[PDB]
Amino acid sequence: IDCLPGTFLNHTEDEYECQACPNNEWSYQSETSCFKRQLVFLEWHEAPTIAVALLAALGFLSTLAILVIFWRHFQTPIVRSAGGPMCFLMLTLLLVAYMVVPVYVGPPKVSTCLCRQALFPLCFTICISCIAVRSFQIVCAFKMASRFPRAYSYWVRYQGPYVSMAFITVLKMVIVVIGMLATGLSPTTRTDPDDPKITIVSCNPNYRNSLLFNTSLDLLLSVVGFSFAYMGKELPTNYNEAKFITLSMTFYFTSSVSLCTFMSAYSGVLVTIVDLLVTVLNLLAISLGYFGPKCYMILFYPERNTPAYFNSMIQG
Amino acid sequence: TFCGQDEWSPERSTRCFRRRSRFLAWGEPAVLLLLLLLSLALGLVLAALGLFVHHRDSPLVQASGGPLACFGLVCLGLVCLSVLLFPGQPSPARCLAQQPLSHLPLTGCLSTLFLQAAEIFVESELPLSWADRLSGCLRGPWAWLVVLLAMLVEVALCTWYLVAFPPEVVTDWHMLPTEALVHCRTRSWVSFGLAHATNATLAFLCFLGTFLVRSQPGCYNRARGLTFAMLAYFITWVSFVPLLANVQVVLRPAVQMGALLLCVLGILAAFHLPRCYLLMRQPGLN
Repeated sequence: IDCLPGTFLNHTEDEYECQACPNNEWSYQSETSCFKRQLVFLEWHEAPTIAVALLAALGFLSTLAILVIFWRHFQTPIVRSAGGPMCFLMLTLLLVAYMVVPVYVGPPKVSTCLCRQALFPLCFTICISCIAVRSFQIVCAFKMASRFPRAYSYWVRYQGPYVSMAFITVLKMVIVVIGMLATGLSPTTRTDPDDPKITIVSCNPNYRNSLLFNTSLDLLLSVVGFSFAYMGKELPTNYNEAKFITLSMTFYFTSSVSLCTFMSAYSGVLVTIVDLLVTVLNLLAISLGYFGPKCYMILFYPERNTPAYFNSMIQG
Repeated sequence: TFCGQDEWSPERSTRCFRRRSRFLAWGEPAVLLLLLLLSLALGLVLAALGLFVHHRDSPLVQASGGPLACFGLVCLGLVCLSVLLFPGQPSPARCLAQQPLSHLPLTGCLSTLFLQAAEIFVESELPLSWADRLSGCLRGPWAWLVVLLAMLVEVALCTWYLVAFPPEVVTDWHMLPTEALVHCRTRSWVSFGLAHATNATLAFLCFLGTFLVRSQPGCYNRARGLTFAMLAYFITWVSFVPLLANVQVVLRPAVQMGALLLCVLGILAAFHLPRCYLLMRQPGLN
C-alpha cells in the first residue's frame, strides 16, 4: 500500500506505517527521504518586479515634476482653479503611494504587512473622494444653488465640501479597523500547485475576498464621481476638468474589471505581481490623467494663464 | 488486475467493455442549434453586403468609407464561416488552424472601424492645423496602409504563438467512466490572450477616441454606433470567460464556437444595421 503526498514511508525509522514527516519535510510515495517545502516570495531578478519597478519609477518622477511646476506658479489662475492648497493635499499623498511599492518586495512579516494593509489603502479613498466632491462642486454648487437656492445657498455656505469629504475619510477608518479586527496580521502560508515542493507566503488580504473587503466604497466613490463629471462633460468649461475626470474614471473601471476577470481563473504564483501591477497602474491613472494636462497648459500656452482670460471663463 | 484503462469494467463484472470514443460530434443538439444561429448570422451579413454594394456612391455610404466598408463586411462573413472548424473528430490540421484562422479576420476588419473613429477624433478634439493635415492624409491610401499593418502584426503574433505552443490532441481515460475523451488541449490562457491582444487593443482605442464626442444636435451621430459596438465586444469576452473556465470538459470546444457568433451579431447591430436601415429608408426619407 502507498500513501499520498505529505505522508512518507517511515524508512528513517520503523517502516510499517507511513508516518508524517514533520514540518517542511515531505515526500511523494515510499521515497524514504524527505524534501523541503521551499517558500517563494516576490524576488528581485524576476523580470515582472523590474517591469513594475519602472512603472512605479517613471510615474513618481512625473508627479514630482508636476509638483514643482505647479508650486512655482502660485499666481497663475490655473493653479488657483484647483481649489488652492487642497490640490497639494492631494498630490503629496500620491507620492506616498508610489513610495510604498517597495513594501511589496522582500520577505513578508507583520512589520511590513501592517503598512501593506493599513497605510496604502488609506489614501486612495481620500484621493478619489476629492474628485468626487470636486464634481459635486462643478455641477451642484450652481445647479442646486440655482435649483434649490431657497436654502442651499446658505446651507452649503458654511459646511464647505471639506467636511463632506471628512465624513468619507471617517467611514474609511471605521471599515479599515473593523476588517483588521475581523482578520489577523498573521502572514499566510499556502501550497503552490506547480509542485508540492514550493509554497507561498503573503499578507492576509491576499485572498480576493479580503481584497474586495475594501474595493466597495472606493468603487462607489468612483462611479459617483464619473456620473457627476459626465453630467458636465462639455456644457461647462471651468478649466476643462470634467473631461479629464471622465478619462481617469474610465481607466480605473477597466483596471478593476480586468483584475476581477483574470483572478477568476487563477494563475499560480502570479497573484502578488498582478496585484502590485494593478495598484501602480491605477495610481498612474490619476497622476498623469488629472494633473499632467494642467502642467502642459501652464508650461506651453498662456491662453489660460492670463488673468483676463480666466476672469472671462469663470463666469461661463 | 483491472481491465486496462482502455476498458473500464463496472462493478461485479467478469467481462470488460471498451471505452467508446468521446468527441463533440456533428449531430449533437447543441451543434444543430449553433449552426442554425450560424445560418441567421450569414443571412443578415450577406444582406448587409448586398446593400453596401447597392448604393455605393451614396453620400451616407461615402461617409462610412465604402471599399474599406466592403472589405470589412466580407471579412466578417469570412470569420462567421470560420465557426465550423471547432466541432468534430480531433484532427491535426483542424487543431492547428482553428484559433488563428478565426481571429485573423476580426482584426483585419476591425481596422476599419478604428479608421472611422480616428477620422472623427481628428476634427472633434485636435487643433485645427493638425485636423486639416490628418483629414487630408487619412482620407487616402493611409486606410489601406493601416489595414495592412494590422494584418502583418496579427500574422506575426500568430506564428510566434504557434511555434511557441502548437495545440495538440490528447486522450484522457479517467474523466468519465465508460468513455475515452479525445480533445484538443491548450495551455492556460497564454495562447488565448496572445491571439486576443490586437483586436482588443484596437477596440479600446476606438472606444476611448469616440466615447465623449457630443451627440450631434438633432441628428444621428457617427459616434454612438461605434461606442455601443465596442462595448459589445468587451462584454462578450469578459462574460464568456467564466463560463469557459467552469463548464463540462467535452462541451469545451463548444464554447469558443459560440462567442464568435454572438460578438459579431452585436457589431452587425451597432454599426452596419443602422446605416443599412437608413439606406433602406433613404428613398422614403426624402
